Amino acid sequence: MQFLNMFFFDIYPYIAGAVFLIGSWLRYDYGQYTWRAASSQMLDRKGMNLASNLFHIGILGIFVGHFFGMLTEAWLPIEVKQKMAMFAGGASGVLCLIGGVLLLKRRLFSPRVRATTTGADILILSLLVIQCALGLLTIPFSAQHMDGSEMMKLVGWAQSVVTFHGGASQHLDGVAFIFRLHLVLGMTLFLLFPFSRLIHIWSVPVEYLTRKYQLVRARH
Amino acid sequence: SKFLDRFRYFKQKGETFADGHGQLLNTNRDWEDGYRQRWQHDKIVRSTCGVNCTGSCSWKIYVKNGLVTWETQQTDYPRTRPDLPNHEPRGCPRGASYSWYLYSANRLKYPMMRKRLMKMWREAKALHSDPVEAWASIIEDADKAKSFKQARGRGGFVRSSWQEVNELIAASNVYTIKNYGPDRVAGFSPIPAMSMVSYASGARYLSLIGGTCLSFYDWYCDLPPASPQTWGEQTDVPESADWYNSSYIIAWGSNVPQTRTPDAHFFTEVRYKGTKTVAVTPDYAEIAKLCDLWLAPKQGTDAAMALAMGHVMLREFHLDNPSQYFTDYVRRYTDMPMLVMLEERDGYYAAGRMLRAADLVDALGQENNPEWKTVAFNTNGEMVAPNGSIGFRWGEKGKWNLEQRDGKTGEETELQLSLLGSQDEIAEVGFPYFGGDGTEHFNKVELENVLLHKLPVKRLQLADGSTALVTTVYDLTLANYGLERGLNDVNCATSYDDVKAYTPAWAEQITGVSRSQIIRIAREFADNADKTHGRSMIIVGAGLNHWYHLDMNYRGLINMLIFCGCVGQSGGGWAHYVGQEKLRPQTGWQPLAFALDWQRPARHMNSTSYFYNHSSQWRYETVTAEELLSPMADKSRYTGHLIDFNVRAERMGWLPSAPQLGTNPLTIAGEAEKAGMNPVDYTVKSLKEGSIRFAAEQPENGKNHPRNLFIWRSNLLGSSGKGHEFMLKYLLGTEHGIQGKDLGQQGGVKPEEVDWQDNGLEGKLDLVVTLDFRLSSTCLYSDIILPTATWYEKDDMNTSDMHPFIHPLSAAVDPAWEAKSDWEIYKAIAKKFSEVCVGHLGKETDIVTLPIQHDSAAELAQPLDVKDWKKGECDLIPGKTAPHIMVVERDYPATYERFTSIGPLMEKIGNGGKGIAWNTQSEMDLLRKLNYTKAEGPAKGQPMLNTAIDAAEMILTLAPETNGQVAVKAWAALSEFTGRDHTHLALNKEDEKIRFRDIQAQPRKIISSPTWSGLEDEHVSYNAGYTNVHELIPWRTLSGRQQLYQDHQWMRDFGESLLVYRPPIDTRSVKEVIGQKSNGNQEKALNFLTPHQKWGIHSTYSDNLLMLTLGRGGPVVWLSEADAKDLGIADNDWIEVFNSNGALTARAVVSQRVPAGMTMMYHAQERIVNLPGSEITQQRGGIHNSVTRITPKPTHMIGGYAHLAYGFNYYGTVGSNRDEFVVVRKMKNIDWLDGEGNDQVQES
Amino acid sequence: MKIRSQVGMVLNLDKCIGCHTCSVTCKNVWTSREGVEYAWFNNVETKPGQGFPTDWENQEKYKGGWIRKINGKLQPRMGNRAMLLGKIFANPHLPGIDDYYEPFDFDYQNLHTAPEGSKSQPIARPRSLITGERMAKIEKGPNWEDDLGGEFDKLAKDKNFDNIQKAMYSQFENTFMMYLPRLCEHCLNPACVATCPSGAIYKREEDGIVLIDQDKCRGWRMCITGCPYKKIYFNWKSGKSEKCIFCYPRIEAGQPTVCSETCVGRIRYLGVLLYDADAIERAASTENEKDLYQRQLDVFLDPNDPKVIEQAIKDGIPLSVIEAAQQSPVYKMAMEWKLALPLHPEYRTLPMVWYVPPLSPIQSAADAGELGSNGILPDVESLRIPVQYLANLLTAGDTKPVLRALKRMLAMRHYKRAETVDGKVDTRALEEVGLTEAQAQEMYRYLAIANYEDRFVVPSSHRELAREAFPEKNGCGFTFGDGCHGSDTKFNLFNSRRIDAIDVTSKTE
Ligand code: HEM
Ligand code: SF4
Ligand code: SF4
Ligand code: SF4
Ligand code: F3S
Ligand SMILES: [Mo+6]
Repeated sequence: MQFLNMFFFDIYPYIAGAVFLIGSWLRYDYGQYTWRAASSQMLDRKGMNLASNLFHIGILGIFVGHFFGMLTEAWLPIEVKQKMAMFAGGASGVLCLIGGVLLLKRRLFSPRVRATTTGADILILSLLVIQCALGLLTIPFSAQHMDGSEMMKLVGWAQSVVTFHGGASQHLDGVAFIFRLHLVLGMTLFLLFPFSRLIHIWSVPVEYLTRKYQLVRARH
Repeated sequence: SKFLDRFRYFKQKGETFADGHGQLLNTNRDWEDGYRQRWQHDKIVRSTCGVNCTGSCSWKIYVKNGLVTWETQQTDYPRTRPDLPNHEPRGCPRGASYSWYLYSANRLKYPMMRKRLMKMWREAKALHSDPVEAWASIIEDADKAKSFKQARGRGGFVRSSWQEVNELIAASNVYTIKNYGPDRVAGFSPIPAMSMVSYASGARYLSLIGGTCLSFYDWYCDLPPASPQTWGEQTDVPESADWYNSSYIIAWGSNVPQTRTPDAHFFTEVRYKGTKTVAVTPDYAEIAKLCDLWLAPKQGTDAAMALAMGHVMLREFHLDNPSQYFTDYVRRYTDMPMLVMLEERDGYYAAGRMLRAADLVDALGQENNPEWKTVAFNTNGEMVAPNGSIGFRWGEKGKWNLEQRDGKTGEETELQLSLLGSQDEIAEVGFPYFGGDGTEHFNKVELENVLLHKLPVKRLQLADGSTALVTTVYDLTLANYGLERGLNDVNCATSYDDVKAYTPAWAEQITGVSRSQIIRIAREFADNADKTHGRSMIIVGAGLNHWYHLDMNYRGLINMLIFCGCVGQSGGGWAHYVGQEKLRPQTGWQPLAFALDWQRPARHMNSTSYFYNHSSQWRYETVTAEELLSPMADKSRYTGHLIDFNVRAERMGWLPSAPQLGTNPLTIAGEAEKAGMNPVDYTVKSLKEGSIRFAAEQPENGKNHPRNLFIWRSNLLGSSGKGHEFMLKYLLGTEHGIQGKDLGQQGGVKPEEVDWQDNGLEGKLDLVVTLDFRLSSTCLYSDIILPTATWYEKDDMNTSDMHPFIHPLSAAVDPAWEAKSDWEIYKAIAKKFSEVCVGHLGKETDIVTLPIQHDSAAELAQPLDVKDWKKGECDLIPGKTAPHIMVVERDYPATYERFTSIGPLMEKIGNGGKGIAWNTQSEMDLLRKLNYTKAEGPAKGQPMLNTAIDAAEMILTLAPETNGQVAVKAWAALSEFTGRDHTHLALNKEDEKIRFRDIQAQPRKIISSPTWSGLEDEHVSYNAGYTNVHELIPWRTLSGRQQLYQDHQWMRDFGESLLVYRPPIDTRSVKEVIGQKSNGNQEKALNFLTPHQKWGIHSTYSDNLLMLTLGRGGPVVWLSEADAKDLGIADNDWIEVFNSNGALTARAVVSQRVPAGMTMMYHAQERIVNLPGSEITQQRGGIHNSVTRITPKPTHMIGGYAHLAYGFNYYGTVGSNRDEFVVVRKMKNIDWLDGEGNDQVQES
Repeated sequence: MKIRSQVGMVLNLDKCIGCHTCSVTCKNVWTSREGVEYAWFNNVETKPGQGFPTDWENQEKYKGGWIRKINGKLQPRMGNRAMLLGKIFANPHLPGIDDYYEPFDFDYQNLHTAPEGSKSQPIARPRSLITGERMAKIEKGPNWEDDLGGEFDKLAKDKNFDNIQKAMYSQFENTFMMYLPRLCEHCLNPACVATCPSGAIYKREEDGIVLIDQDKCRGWRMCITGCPYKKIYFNWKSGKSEKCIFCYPRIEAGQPTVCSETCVGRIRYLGVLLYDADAIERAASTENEKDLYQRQLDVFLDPNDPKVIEQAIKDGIPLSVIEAAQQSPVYKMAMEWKLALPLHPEYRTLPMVWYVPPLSPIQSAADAGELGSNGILPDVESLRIPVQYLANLLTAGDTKPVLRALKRMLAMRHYKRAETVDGKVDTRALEEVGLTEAQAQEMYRYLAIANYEDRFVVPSSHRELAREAFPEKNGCGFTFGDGCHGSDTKFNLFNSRRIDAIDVTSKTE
């Protein structure tokens, strides 16, 4: 168990982190034509409006909470961040899960979507739904330690992982098992990221907000 | 690194523009190579479409990755004069989608055979080492023959091999020829102009073995009998570029933009030159979109509008204000001044035959063929036999021309037109009128069945002491039209508003077209013609030519053009466009296609009579002859079933027969030898005695039906074949969807020339072999399917009526999988046949019947009336009162050697056509060098015919259209007849020799030839009849001029000596089936029209996904909104259309442009795609020809009479079909009959 | 003032025979792949009708093109930058596959493999190219309404029937139809380029062709809504959008587009147009949409003006391009004769593919009528195609330019007829519409005779300028996969070099 604990929380994090980065770079340089969102909306618009929005607005809330949550004193003691994460993040998570579930019911049972889908699209979406379900499931476990004791552990781990500080696994001494599953499945998603449709995330079109409307390319 | 490039974000931004609205970027664009490499290709090869469309468009075939990927039109056609637009790019949507077929899911890759047939074949070969005898063991067993014939069209095809199928085919051919006769083997292939050598392949094999070659021009109803009637020419029309020389055009029943797509620009562009255009279509057709005026007469009533228009023209441009141009034109170029004899009736006279030199005492000084020379009055009241009549063509030389001269003194005369002002008395002549008959669907105008008119006449002293009254065709014509000339004729018009025998008011009632419109266009058309000296044109198509009375529709249009002197003038005349019948290098191709280089004659047959007979469509006839007779004819002189008239036609040598005799024609000689008589005499003696009979008399006896049929470049069973259900039943012997009862079942009257039996003979064909590149409807019902090469995988040539260029078909890549070109397929069959026949057929003697031929001296058969020898009205004289009885030697073991070499007859006898012949030795010497020669064997020393290219080179070197050397010799030959030099028409191109490889580089314009009446010149466009009018070469008609008056007995008694309005006929095919099998939904009778579709050429391309995707995804039928709403039919609902002949299923296209009363199922969408089961037959839904049936017309069976003599595709019965009516209804149950459990049910 | 050039296209609807050859050739070459089998870069629609995709001209439903705000600034009807971004997770206006049609195929092999002993003739039923499942029935296609196929009340929903009392056209005698072949407009103010979040769409500087960079496109599928002509098609398989590429691989060497060279009716004209890129926004944002047509004409430059020529050179336009621009049929039809009009100028994109309105048979009248100013030939007032309809299609509802074009065409006809039939010179119709004898003669040369060299005057895109054609000539096409194409920086992870480049630098300078 100590062996697994070290593999999964000291080693695996760097394997998935290295594969995530080099896998993204390499697919960007040698697979531009494969770098797309892979929309399926046109093949079946039904329910996509509600489903995709729910899922995306939701998962993006979580992602913001997780980001500023674990990677960032007086006005923001861990206990206050925990509460925000539980209510704000829990709400986003419920929106995400519903959307995710709807998108999956569509991908599996909408004849046109199912017929033209790829294995990865089913796998990745499935793992996200499960990850989001696990996530919400940690809420009742964090609810047993409203002082932010668990959160302090998870955040200790995350921060020592990203600053390449060994022993990160220690920070997790005794956290509720559920959190372990969530961390592992969540990291796995990073490992599968460069080989899935998830690469669209790298392309969030922020430059658009400030770009001139007409583009003209000179001879080249 | 594309990743690192991003960081150059800032460095890649250049200048902004439009005040910050735009940004110029200097970023990478290499990705653009992606589309560039798709366009890039290996090479381009020139080829064209071997399909029947008249397009004849040269394409660029792109090969990429060693495969055919797409095509774009060639644009390098030799450019036309500077004042004319050029032809490029031509092409159409169908042609653009052909590449699809090469590797598509419907490509035929291997020879296929019906499983049941294969199993019996292999088991028979295990008991019979000889294949002929293995076949016999199968075919002679009733149960074996039936197990595979009823398997036809019911799956079970298995992959075979060329070795297997070739032996079975050869075995079957040998056996059939040996036991029944060569003419029991037949082949059907259409329009050779689209792929000359491909057609020639099967035709050559068949000709050498004595098989019958079936016609197509008449069968498809593209033949306008009116042309052979008026000009004695099958069909000759001006080229499309000539439309640009016209200043007034009427598109009458011709959907130019949809059916003549590559030439449409000439029509849309000439408009910019000031030319006015008028569209005449019942529906708002595509053609209407391009005209200045849209006239919509009720479908089938067109002749009425023509007559009315002709009326005004005569009144205003011939009578009231005589046009100097029109007057001289009809005087010198029509039979108007010719004299017609009046026949005594009871209180009135009837127009009889034309006066002949022979009727006058002096015979007018005519000793040669005086009974074949027409007569007229010169302006000094003298009688005369003018040059040009068909009498001066044969038995003499120098006077067969249109120089206005006296055929006796050789001096110039001036023919007078009307006797008015020189009459001895006014006689009353009865003119037939049918404008009051017809069904309830067309308006009628009651008058009298016989209209008496006052005609000026002159009494003459005949050469037999009798006295008779005569008058001009001209007077008879103005009377027939209803022109009041001062005799106070009660049946003549007092004004255009006078409802009478041919007025604008009269026509308005029949057609529904405002009289004022009829009058305005009539004037304008004639005014323009007068101003420009004939530059008025009428483009007509199947919209008019596919009706039962097509001749009336046509003569109506023709008369208008003649009255305005438009025929023979560039920019004017009759522009008939239908199928691609113009194979220009004719006399170069004929000897190749029918083996005239080895044996003469071949066995040609007119397909309409052939299928009417063998598919037993006659046993269901509803139309009788008596109901078509003139009211002025002795109805008792014309009793019998319509087929009876055909049989009589056959024995009188007017039409061909197939099979010919009731006995194997290879055994006749061996019997003439034991009788001490030569073959010909023994057969005539036997015919009289009745020991030998014409096969037509007993088609169901078991030995007079065809047994082996080859189908290639055709989709007969499916598409083409009228009476689809009848073919399935009597020719194939499979399930059929016929709904009605036959004569025997309705207790009708049996024919008087043909045996009758209550249970018709079924499944007559023993073996059906189809060659194709796609599994068509015909293949689906065949026994053996042979994978043929697509147009992009073989060499061949193509020509057309639309332009003067001859270009090729070329193999871009070798035929895929196991496919072979038609030429190689038939050569291999010929090769296996030559082996297999050893011991069964040797050097045989064949007795062949050949009907009397037009353009041969024999055309002068029966000059004054009709005598049937079997009725003892005359002796049996082959070549005059009966067909010629020819002797032909056949060397069956040498078939292959003959097939692959140009025979000796081209050297021994020469070459020729259309009444002329010439020496062609020089050409054969040239050919020995281009094709190399046989090193040994039966054909040692003769030029070779191994490849399709050698065959093509044969055609080019022999034809006058492609070899200036031959062109001059040909014009020289003609010059002997006319006494006028015509060589000047080709001297300036005598050095011209079109080569196959040169046309692969660039299409070449052909050479002016006597085979045609238009010229290939740099200053004047090709215009039909141009030579007749400008070179004074007479039309091959009784009078040598354009014949307005048809004086043949049958023509007169069937009321068609002069044109007259004839309402659509009643096929009585709806009232006996309507309601009989209700499904709950309403039913209604509608006129069923089948114009040619936009998503295919006939059925070709119909299965092409691109066409199916741009169309409606499969078989569909157009209905007017009103008819659809009445029947509860919504757009795209499944409907069923049916009648006595069968049923079809399809989806509806509801549209406003379709006038109530008519429905349109664009021709051919066939039987293989998206068709559910029929609720009427419980079988797979049928096709558009499941509801049609062949019904012949006697006037089309006339032979042995000048312009009305036979010729392959020149004359014969036609397969008209626009008169048909059907029952339409919304379908209820939609069962697919495929065990997929995926059926539907339509509501209400 | 920044001069740029582009090869524009003019289609003479008067000569269009509605044959679709143009659509087939494009399909065979560019869109036969799975993913775009339903896409028809070039498609021809019969009007009245709703087109393909269904009712694409309805901008209130589809949200295509530009709108001019109250402050005068331009904005995509789709919404501004943030509005558009807010719709990215699910484009609310995106057309579905059913708005085009469900691509289908047939089971031909059943005709081949049907087992012996079948109880009915075998047949080939339809199957979906999207699902592979049996299709019970084909209910739609890209050219479903061809030749007035459908009930009038259905076809008449045509957005162009707005403001027209259309009842009279449901009567058989007043029936009318015309053909509208269309492709991408390659606009001067493209909405697609403005509505793409990743900036993957651009207008090439040298020839004005607008492309979707297949490398850079991210599949945000917003551009489809942006294009008011609905000429951008989503490739459902690749996940990226594709569209008419104006056959640049051919145009680049001076060849006409495939749909231009293959046009059977000889109605397409290709010619250069010089334009002021600096005037684009100004012209596209004019207040009255009825002025957009003329405002665009004002953005076009006169190729024979030495002021324009001199500026063109200064701005980089190749000499051969300037020469082509001086013999441009497109310039003659759009600027001189005023025969060609833009397609839906009200979308404010400044379309570069224009049209000559069609003539039509005369309307149904009480009697055969009588001669008019043009003799037996028709007067513009007798034409059966309602001019208001043509105006809604080409001139934002203004009938003036449509009538001027139609009338001038008829004028040419009247004049030419006097000449070829009567043999006289009658300029009465010309003077009436302001055409000189020479202009009419030149109109006739181009429209009627239409020699190949006159319909297509395409200059080279000069791929040698600002690039290195020599090494390209030597190594292009060897697609072994060097992994260095597509980027300007030489470093690459696979430690390789370009096959079509010279990496051994000259040391002699
Ligand atoms: C490797 C990446 C991830 C890590 C390290 C991670 C870590 C965590 C932690 C430590 C918590 C509990 C917070 C506390 O201690 O109070 C949590 C909760 C949660 N996570 Fe994640 N997570 C990851 C990815 C994801 C993803 C991809 C999803 C969406 C499918 C997700 C959805 C949730 C939800 C719904 C909750 C519960 C409510 C909340 O805290 O907002 N997580 N995650
Ligand atoms: S099918 Fe006929 S008209 Fe069409 S491109 Fe081929 S040859 Fe030309
Ligand atoms: S027509 Fe072409 S350039 Fe214009 S907006 Fe649409 S896709 Fe863009
Ligand atoms: S090819 Fe030309 S004439 Fe035919 S539909 Fe296309 S644009 Fe019209
Ligand atoms: S919005 Fe842009 S990302 Fe692609 S799908 Fe359209 S070009
Ligand atoms: Mo035909």
